Amino acid sequence: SKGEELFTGVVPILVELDGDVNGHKFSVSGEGEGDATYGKLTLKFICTTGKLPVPWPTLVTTFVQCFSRYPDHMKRHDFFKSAMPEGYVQERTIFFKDDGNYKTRAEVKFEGDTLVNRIELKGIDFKEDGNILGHKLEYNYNNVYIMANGIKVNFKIRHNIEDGSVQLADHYQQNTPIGDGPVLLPDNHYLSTQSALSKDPNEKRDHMVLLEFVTAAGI
Repeated sequence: SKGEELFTGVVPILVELDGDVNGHKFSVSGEGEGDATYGKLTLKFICTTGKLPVPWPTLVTTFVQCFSRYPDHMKRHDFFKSAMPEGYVQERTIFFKDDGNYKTRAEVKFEGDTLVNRIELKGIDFKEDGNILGHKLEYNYNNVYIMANGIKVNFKIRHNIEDGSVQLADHYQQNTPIGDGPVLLPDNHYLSTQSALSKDPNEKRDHMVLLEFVTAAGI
């Protein structure tokens, strides 16, 4: 694919999000780089408006699956890179069990040699004293199913609650190409991810450091 050659080396990434959750408005800027040869992402996000009004882990999936490692034998199934450089639209609803939902709209595309993820997030029906607005989620993280001029993606995330329980986040996702060029429509398969969240000990702003590795599988 067209797109694939754009990802054979290290690519700079920018993430810009504007959010409103139950009327709590916020913005986040992220920077880092991706190396799809290793399925590797390294990013730092900063809440530029002050304190983030939701837990950082709940925004990880919102904050560039074009950096997934597709094994050679699965190359023909990589939608994400095939849409580049003109990019794709990514929309989700994320349903937090017994709490509210996020709806997101994003565009991911190249701006010059940099891969950019621009997002608008809207959250409604959260509980004031629930796990999200009450900041009861641990600062940690624990398959992503893809089907077929775009893709549909579905998966569950389990966020750890500070009492030892879990807060389920059911994800429903759709992606479509922004340009006219042909894209690769995949056979059913999944992505296997692992994420690690940390803090920069010299950073005083509200922030998250994210290290992720993602590999496509299932074929």
